[PDB]
Amino acid sequence: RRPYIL
Amino acid sequence: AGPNSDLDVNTDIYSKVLVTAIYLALFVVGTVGNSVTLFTLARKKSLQSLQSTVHYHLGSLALSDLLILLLAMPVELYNFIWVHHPWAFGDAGCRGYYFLRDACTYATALNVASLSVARYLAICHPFKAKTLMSRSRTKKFISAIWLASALLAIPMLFTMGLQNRSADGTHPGGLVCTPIVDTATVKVVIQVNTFMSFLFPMLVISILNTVIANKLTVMVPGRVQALRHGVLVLRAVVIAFVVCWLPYHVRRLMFCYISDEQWTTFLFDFYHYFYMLTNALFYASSAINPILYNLVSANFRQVFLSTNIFEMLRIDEGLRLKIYKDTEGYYTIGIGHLLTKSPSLNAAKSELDKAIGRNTNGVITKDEAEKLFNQDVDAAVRGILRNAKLKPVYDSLDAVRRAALINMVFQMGETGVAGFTNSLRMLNNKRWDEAAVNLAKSRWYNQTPNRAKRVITTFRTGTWDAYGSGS
Repeated sequence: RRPYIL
Repeated sequence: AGPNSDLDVNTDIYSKVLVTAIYLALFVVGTVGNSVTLFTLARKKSLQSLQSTVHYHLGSLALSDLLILLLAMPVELYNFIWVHHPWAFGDAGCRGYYFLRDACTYATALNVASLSVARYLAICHPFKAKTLMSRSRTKKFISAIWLASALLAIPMLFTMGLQNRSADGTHPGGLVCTPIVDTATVKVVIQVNTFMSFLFPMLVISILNTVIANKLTVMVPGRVQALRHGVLVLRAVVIAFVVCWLPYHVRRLMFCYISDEQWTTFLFDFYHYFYMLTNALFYASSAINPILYNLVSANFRQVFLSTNIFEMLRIDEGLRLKIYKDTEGYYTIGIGHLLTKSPSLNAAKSELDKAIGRNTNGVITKDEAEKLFNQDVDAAVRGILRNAKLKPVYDSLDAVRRAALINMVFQMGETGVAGFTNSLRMLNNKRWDEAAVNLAKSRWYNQTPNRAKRVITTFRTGTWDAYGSGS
């Protein structure tokens, strides 16, 4: 679970 | 706990609003400021080609800033702050958004940088400057950098993409816009974007603006109070750039360089809070730039409200608009401009007419005086910098004493000042008192003792002590 929003 | 329970970002309602209110404040201030700026630069219509180049670069900057706020913010506020999933703008919305965002971004970074170059040329290379850029040549350069921005954003059309990250195969609430290529390529794209829109311009700006500031400091009390603010604005502009853009690039780099085995609920939560902080500052750039790059201007101060050596020589040489005889009996005009050493008053007059190109009759305007002056000071600094015996001494000096050296060269010439061999080594070795005692022994000191002593005093103190007369 890592961020998807760059 | 459903199939898109993992996409959920956990930012408290407080923060989200405090950030919205902040964002919306930046959105009004920034969109007004940049618009007003466009409106205000259109009607100025300056005559000089150097000052109009700057107006163009400034216009470009204000548009790229306006466009960041109008194109990047609305969607960010809905989809990256309040509603993280699902992405509500489709696959081409996802690709088009990052394209535009990066383009405007590139266009701003390049703008700010090109502007710094323009100002470096204007001030440090005025000969080439006029011969290297005029209204049509800059208009074309501004075009080069919007195309260049556009080209450098093309990779984002091919690297971003719509993608379902739900646990389930594909639930419609689990669609997200995000990079969708090999981390290897994402890592290289990102770093190029970071180099080409932060690092590169960072150097250009930070070096050239420091070189301008220093040089402009020496060139230059009410009369000149605006140019001294300009100097502060220039150092501020760098500070503004680092503070506002560095944490945004830090955050993009953390997104790709922190690998999967290292991501935790803690870092993940910390990221999206950090996101709030970095993007607020990012936008601030676009809101402050108009009011920072234009506050020291003349009318502009009112406008948004409706919505060393020059000083020293102006004391020592005075300002006369009619032809006079100097200390030594030679015809002179303006701020210490020697016209000729011939005893004929017609020879002078003839030479003056020649100097400006107009049948003066021996009388000139205040603007003509200052035109000649800037030329003679240009002349005096070139003399110093090409002189084996003066350049090392000039380099070693602070801004105030440098001006005091330029005072001497203005009055006596390159090769005149060069004869002060021992006083110049004393100055070069910081023996201020020795130099002063020795300078006081000279022919120069007998010929013109008040002026000499003021310069001498400036050499030994580095203060403005001798120039209370200045305005």
